[PDB]
Amino acid sequence: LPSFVDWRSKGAVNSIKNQKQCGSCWAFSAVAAVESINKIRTGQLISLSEQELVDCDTASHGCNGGWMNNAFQYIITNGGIDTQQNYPYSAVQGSCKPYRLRVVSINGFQRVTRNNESALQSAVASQPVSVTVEAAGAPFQHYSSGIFTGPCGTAQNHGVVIVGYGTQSGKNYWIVRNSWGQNWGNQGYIWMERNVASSAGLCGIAQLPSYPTKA
Repeated sequence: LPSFVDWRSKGAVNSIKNQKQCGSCWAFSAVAAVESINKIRTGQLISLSEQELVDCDTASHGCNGGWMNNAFQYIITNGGIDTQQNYPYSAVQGSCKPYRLRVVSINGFQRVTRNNESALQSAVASQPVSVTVEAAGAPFQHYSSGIFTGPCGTAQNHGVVIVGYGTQSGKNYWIVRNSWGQNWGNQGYIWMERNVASSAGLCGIAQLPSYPTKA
């Protein structure tokens, strides 16, 4: 099991995006994970449409929230998802485009053992993983750089993606991709302490991990 993993260095992670004024974190987290597994399996990194999920996943709640697993289920049932180029992000729920295309598809999704950072590390070593984090706190929102150590709660009020992990001067960390643009955190990313005392993980990051599968 690698001691260091960073999917960004393997060309499997897209440029940072911005969800803006829409409660679509669930869609951004799910899409990022899908974009990555597609690259890992097919060799091509394609930017996919978060907007399609906001408009077409009727099991989710548009800009009022949703869940990454709902998103994976939609992509599977729909037979795929369109590109960002053909179905651009508008940050508001609109009509689900009737003639959208199914460019990238997935075969299913796996739910990682809950509240177990070791199990989560194993999953991240294979591909980026979608997770929830408590991100309403001042410490988290004003994060600029370095390894974030809290404080924060465990509410599942935000969805992000873990794109790597490692250790720096004795401190274990997770590399987390946020969807608040490049002007937030460290060029859009946040390094969060890993292997903390609480089984739920820092800010509850280990509570509900899942990732898409593609044979």
